[PDB]
Amino acid sequence: MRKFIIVKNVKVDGINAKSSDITVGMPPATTFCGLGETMSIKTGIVVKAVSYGSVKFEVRGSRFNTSVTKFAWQDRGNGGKANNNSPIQPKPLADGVFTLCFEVEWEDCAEVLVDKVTNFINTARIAGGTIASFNKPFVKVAKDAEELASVKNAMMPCYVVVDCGVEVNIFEDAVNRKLQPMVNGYKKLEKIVDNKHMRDKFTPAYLATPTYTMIGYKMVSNVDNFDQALWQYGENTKVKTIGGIYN
Amino acid sequence: HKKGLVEDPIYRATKTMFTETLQCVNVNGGWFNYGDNIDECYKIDTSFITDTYVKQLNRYRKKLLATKHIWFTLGEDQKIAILQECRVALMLG
DNA sequence: GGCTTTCGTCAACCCTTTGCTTATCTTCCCT
DNA sequence: AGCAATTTAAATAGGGAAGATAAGCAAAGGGTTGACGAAAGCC
RNA sequence: CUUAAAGAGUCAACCCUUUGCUUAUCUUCCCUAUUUAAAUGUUAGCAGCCGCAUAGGCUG
Repeated sequence: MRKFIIVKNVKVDGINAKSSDITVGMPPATTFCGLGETMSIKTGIVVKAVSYGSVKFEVRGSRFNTSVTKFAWQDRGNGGKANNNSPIQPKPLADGVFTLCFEVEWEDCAEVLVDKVTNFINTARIAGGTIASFNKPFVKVAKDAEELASVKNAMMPCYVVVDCGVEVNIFEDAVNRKLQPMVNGYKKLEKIVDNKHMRDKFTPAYLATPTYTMIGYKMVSNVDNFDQALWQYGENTKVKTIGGIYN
Repeated sequence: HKKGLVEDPIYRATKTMFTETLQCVNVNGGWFNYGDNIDECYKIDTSFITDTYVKQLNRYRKKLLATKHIWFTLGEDQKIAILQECRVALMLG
């Protein structure tokens, strides 16, 4: 027995489009799983999965180059060079209207759940982008599978993410089978021995290289199983769909 | 006259027990029609205090008092069916 | 003893010019 | 002061012409976006 | 606590000019629109004269 809260038409601008070194565009499912665990921390409603779809999404720039951001002189000790233009590190920006659907388990009324999600989203930040606007979130429940599809079709219109898996690698199949690659998680390289320059000193830290899976965009109504669009934190330091690989 | 209606999806998802569902039955489930004359709707006179009404209320309340010890020994299924019978007899009367 | 400023150091490309998908709809039935 | 009738049938076919051309210029710019290493005054 | 955290792309403009889409065409034959029927619904609310009446009565 499943419960969901849907925030439709989440207009967000200033999204850090740099998903990884080789992916620029839509934020991956690690971003929205991070947003889900962020509310698990601030609001206390513990979130299993998030199904996110893109209503609108434009990467700022041309069709072959992204619009770089005019950097500001914010480091310490480079005064005197501040009159000249700051050097640009690559961070593409994008705008996006999203539709989010969080699997939550809740025991109180739907009004306080909607208010808690609204108070989170008013202080949230989708992929480094300020949430410009969002409709009032609404609670829908998936008692059975037809009710699961009711929740699924309540995200209309949006293009959700379905996992199609890795055959050999990322570049090969992106040309061959023409699917989109995105960060489904990370791979740990080395333990980090210096916790002085970090957010926490006690949380263990690892250098990571983003693993990618290959995904497709399908409209949420054309997705047969809603579990193939709900991304959640898998126990391989990755994220994964509940329904597995989309067929 | 009519049963309360619960619009809440989480409440419809989770509520199972007798009181634990009944605590979710609010005034907004059909009773609260429009709500602009609430203060006049809750200023009340007490002209019921008569002979036969008070003795009837006392004898029935003490009847309940004496029998409610078997009510807690019932199961959920019993409570639901017994209260359905009580509601049916109440609309009948 | 670092420390913060400014000047000197080291380079060298082969490019290409839209789709990705493509939207949540009535038979029985008796009141 | 509303009443205005019903069915029945609506054409078969033959044609939609080719021949010509569809300019040549000249433009299409760069201006900022550099981090380590190394002298070198300075607390 | 989401490759989290952060960032002003600004400016400027002469698309010019030129032009022959002309030419000739048989649309054409054919043929039954036929037959009915109450306009009813009171189908009219008038003309004088008795009067102060545009109140009320009478006359045919």
